[PDB]
Amino acid sequence: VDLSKHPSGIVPTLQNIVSTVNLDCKLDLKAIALQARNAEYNPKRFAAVIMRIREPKTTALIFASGKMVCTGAKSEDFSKMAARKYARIVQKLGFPAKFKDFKIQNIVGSCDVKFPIRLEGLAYSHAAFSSYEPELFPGLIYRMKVPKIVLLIFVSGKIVITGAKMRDETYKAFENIYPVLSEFRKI
DNA sequence: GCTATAAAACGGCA
DNA sequence: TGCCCTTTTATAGC
Repeated sequence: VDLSKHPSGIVPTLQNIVSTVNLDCKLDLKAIALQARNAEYNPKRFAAVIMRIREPKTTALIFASGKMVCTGAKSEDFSKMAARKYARIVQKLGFPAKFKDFKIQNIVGSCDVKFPIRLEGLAYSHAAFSSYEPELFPGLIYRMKVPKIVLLIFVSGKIVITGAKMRDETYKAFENIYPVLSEFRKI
C-alpha cells in the first residue's frame, strides 16, 4: 500500500461504475432486441433495450436516441471496455455507431475498517453531516461536503462510498472519515 | 421482497 | 425542473 495516498493503510475496492456514451445515431430498439441473443426490451416497462455481456460482467441500457448507459463494471477501464463491446455489437447489426463523449458518471466503492463502530456517538458529534435512523436503515448516512461524497457506515465497520466521478474522491473521502471512525471504535 | 445511497439515460405527468 | 420510471453495487435490518 502506498501510505502517501492511503494514510489509513486500507484501499477501498471499487464495486460498481456507471458510465455514459453516445453512439451518435438513432437505433431501432425493436429490431436490436430481435436480432441480439442477450437483449430484452419491454417499452411499457422501460424505454431501453437491456443487454448484458459476460466479460466484463456488465449491463447496458441502450436507447433509441443513440445514448447508452453501462453499469456493473469494477474499474473505469473495464467500464470503457464493456461499453466498446456493446457499441461493436450494435455495429455488427448494421447501425453506424460511434463512441462520442464517453464519461464516468458514478463510482461505488466499499472497504472494511475491521472494528465495530458506535454509530449513535458518531451521529451526535457530526450531526451536521450525518443521518442515523436505525429503524428505517441500519447504517448511518454521512454526506461529506469536501469532496461531495455520501458514505454509508455500519456497526460492523464495513463502509460504502458512492457519488464519485473520479476514483480519487473515493479515496480522499475514506481517508477523511478514517480518523473519525477509529475515534468511535467500539471497545 | 422491502427499506437507503449515488448516477445516467427515456417516457409519462403535472 | 419536479415526480415517477430501470439498471448496477457494496452494506444490513425488517
